[PDB]
Amino acid sequence: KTNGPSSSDMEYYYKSLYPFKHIFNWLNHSPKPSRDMINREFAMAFRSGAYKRYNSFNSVQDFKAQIEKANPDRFEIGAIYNKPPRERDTLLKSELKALEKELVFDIDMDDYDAFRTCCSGAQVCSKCWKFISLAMKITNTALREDFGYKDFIWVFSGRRGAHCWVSDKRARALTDVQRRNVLDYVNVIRDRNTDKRLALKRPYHPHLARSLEQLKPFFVSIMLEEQNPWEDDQHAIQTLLPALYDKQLIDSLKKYWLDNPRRSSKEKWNDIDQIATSLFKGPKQDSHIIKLRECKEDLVLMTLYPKLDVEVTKQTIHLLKAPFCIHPATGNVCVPIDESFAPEKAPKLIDLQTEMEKNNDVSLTALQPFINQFQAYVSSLLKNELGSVKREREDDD
Amino acid sequence: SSSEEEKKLYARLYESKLSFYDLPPQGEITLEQFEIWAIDRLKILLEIESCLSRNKSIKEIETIIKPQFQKLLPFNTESLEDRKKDYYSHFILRLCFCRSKELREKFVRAETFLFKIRFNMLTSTDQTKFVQSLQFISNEEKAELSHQLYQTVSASLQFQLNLNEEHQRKQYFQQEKFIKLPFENVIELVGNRLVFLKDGYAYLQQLNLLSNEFASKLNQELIKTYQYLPRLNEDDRLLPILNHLSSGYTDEINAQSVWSEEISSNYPLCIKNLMEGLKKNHHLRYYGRQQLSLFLKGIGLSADEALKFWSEAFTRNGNMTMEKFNKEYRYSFRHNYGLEGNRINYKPWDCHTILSKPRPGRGDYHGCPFRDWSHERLSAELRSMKLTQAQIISVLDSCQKGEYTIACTKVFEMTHNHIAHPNLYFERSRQLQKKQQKLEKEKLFNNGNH
Ligand code: SF4
Repeated sequence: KTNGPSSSDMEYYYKSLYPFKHIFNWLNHSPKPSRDMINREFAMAFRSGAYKRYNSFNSVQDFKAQIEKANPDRFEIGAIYNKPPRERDTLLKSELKALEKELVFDIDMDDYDAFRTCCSGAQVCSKCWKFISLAMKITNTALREDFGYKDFIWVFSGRRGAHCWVSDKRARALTDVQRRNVLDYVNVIRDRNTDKRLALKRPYHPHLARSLEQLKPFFVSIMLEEQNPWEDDQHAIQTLLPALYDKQLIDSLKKYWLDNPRRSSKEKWNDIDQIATSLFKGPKQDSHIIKLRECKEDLVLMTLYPKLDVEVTKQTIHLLKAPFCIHPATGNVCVPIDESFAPEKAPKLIDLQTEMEKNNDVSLTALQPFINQFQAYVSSLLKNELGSVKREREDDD
Repeated sequence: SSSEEEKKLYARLYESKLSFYDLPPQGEITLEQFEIWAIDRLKILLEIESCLSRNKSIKEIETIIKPQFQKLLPFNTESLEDRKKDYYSHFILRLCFCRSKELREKFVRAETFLFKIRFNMLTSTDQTKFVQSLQFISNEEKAELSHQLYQTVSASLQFQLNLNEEHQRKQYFQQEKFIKLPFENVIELVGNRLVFLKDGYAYLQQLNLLSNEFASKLNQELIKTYQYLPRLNEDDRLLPILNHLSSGYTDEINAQSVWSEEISSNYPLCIKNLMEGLKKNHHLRYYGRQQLSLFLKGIGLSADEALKFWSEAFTRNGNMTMEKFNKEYRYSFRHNYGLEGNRINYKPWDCHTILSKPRPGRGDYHGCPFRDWSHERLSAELRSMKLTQAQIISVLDSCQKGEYTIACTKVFEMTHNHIAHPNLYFERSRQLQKKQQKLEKEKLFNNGNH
């Protein structure tokens, strides 16, 4: 049992390691402090289980000092309010109105455990991280080409997930209805039950078809060989067969696999087509072939398409864990994610302490690349914010 | 304005057969024109509302309304008078319904549905001319995105325009134009994946967005008209018509047969209540006596049979002598029939005039039960009429919204298979009864030849 970081470890991380300035500049959207930070809600989770909401900081130093004094296990970022949330007790409950928050998406491994074999329970490795990687790829595809968003970044959840922070002025100002609309556009797999055929609407929406084409080359390499979940006959019956449309085909495949146990996922995938060809004959064979292809595509999407957490995105007032936070159980830093990121690459707080013992400087530790990446992202966001202000001024004239 | 200049402006406005009603009509119309056009458009909207409350399909509502269009508000005509009728009726109803929020909501909903129907009845060329009259994409941009746009819109085409063949769908798509707008304005269509999205822009289902913009603009203009109404309050001439229009949204028959079950099955619940009160108390107060007498006259009861009816009902308990009945009541009953005074043939009270009544107190039986009875008591008699619990719940939901006439129509329909008049209810029930009797007689005749 690897114990999580101690309270003294959290104090050390907060006093010497947290990139407080970069987070402040990211959330402030301006080099100078503004109401985007003074009126931002922050919620702090303590080791005792206490949860204190509606905290706010006026400056860079105030943020660092309050976080150091509180020493929470983690803290979460809220929306911009019309009034400082820290002054809530002097205000009526109806006076604090949320006005802006970054669009947020949460993806976890929990919805993919039915299709992975390289890890069990709450474990994670590079093999299963391909699910999250494809999820970010598809989500970024949608956000970039369909919504026109530019300033978004992915951050490791700490154990096996990732959070998306869309900081576009258009995305930040979305109402709850608009956020629900974007989520429903992205959340194709509404029913996560693997024991039932999706029966997705046909013809595919261009986003759905594009995602299917993007995911098709990876379906073999991941599912049929690396994970190989349908080698087990019981797992095959539980997850692969229910995605088929024809009862006769399902029964025939079940009997064939009972007579020939432990056929691998690729072999079962080919058996589906072979038995379907043997069964469906005559002038109606083309419809059966088309329906089988549709079911196979639906299973590809069920197995590889992003499975978002739908609550966190719906409302402007929802709180989400801030980046660079320490995961209490693993000690991993919630670092930003690039194309080469894997869960084993996230620095651990104890390792950062060991590095700081040799070199008492954050710039010489393993946390530094992620800090640099975040700083570049913040700089680009600020440049785009200035451009948007100029465009608004031009439009008003 | 010269008549010629007025016609020129109106033609510039109607370049399309459909309008957003952006600019106020200019010109003078007579009071008869004012009230008649207002009442005709109001009837069209009320029929729309009645169809909607019954969950009728769009095609059924269109089919019902087309003859009403040809009769009351002719559309797709080149006559300037019909277009003037539509425009002035719309703006008169704007004046009528701007007073209250609920009236505004009902008006904008009905008017948006009317807009939808009218747009659906237009030709595709006329629809294109109207939408051209919200930036359209160039043909090059359509060609670049043609595959994605066709994939998005193929299902909408198949299910809305019944273009089952792929060739017809492609041929229509080649002629279809698309509008590029931010997805925030069409988030509703984005949710159902009916519109193509690229770089934050939604490519358009156009009827839905057009209806949404029309409803928003109509809401705003109603608000402005409500702000400007008190300046119009100085016109003594229009106020009564506006008030009436706003509130408008809310020997077989003789003295003995009117009590019989054959005739008693046909009355509406108000009339049954008044007759039950008369039977129990052998007396009805002024408003109840007036309502009952005018109904009875409207259903065919002559004056002499009315006098016999009233005398027999009143003298049954012995508390009233015939001398007192002749001294106090005979004159009023004859007057109701136009036999006394100025000989004015009083018309029977519709639902609206009954509701304009002053609320029944203790001992009163007049008014409308659906407005004046408690929910438990109404449930009691509706159970007595062999209505199911779901039907009773629907009727009570209609009563709670203030749609008492809607609930009257509902109880009519459940007990027999839009009514705004007791005599209309009686007449429809009588016609259905005679039709059923004729069908039964025909069945008996057919079963006797085998
Ligand atoms: S809705 Fe009209 S006809 Fe029906 S019971 Fe009420 S007042 Fe009588």
